[PDB]
Amino acid sequence: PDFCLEPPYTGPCKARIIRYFYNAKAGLCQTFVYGGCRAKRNNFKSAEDCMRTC
Amino acid sequence: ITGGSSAVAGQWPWQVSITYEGVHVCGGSLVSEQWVLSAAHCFPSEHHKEAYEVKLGAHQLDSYSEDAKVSTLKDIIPHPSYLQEGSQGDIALLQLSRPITFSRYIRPISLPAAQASFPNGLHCTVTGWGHVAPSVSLLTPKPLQQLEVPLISRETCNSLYNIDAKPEEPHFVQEDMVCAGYVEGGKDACQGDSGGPLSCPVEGLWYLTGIVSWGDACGARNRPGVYTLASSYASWIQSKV
Repeated sequence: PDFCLEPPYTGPCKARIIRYFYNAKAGLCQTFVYGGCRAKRNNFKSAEDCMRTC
Repeated sequence: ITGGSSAVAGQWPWQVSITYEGVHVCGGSLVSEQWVLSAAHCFPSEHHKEAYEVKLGAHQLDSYSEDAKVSTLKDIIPHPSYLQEGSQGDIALLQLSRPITFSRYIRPISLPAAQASFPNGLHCTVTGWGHVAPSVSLLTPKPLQQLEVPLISRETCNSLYNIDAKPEEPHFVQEDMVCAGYVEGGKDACQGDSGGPLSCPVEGLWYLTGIVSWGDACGARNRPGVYTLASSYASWIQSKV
């Protein structure tokens, strides 16, 4: 896994783009709002892209 | 829009909503019968043009408005400077599939010429349907929100950003940008307001001074929002009128 431990990072830009991140405490793939730039690695376009990676 | 207030219906006729797969992601500003200014990052390459729609004359985002045209997009041109930056050139032109008809509720804003400067501390209005706070949604039926914010020079704005700056999270205000907001925060644009107009009145007349772009948080102290300068791109935008 790895970076799967970082919290979701919205980043500086102010768009409302919906993305998935792994909530490692929850054991769950969760939706967050991504801003459109400087995305970290715990940030997936899809729920399964997520569970798959972690 | 964090710390604002609800606009009256029809008070910002140039404001548009941008939906990808029917979800609002960005604001935009209408500039002619068929064109819209917004922000490059509201349009990642992974998305499909066919799945972008645009709502106009839209006051309450979650309400059937009588006169609120909707259009698909014929074209999307992010500024040439963008796909190789993520640091500058954060603007795009959206060509509507068909020119639309202006009404009391749908009307473009005027662009500032390339050699146009707005005094600092000038009070301007930003407008959006963004979060009303850090990851807190605007409440249905999502009335367009507005907010007066003073313009801040980019030199002063860089002073502010350096306060408690995290070495790993650099924020710099480039030449194509401008800041607007309050240093004690609480007032600022938030997620979902990108592409939105920063409208500045100059002599009873509204100019599109900036396009809502980025900011550290929203309502953060010493972190006023940064907007893409319209004037810095007048040359380019005029290249399609």
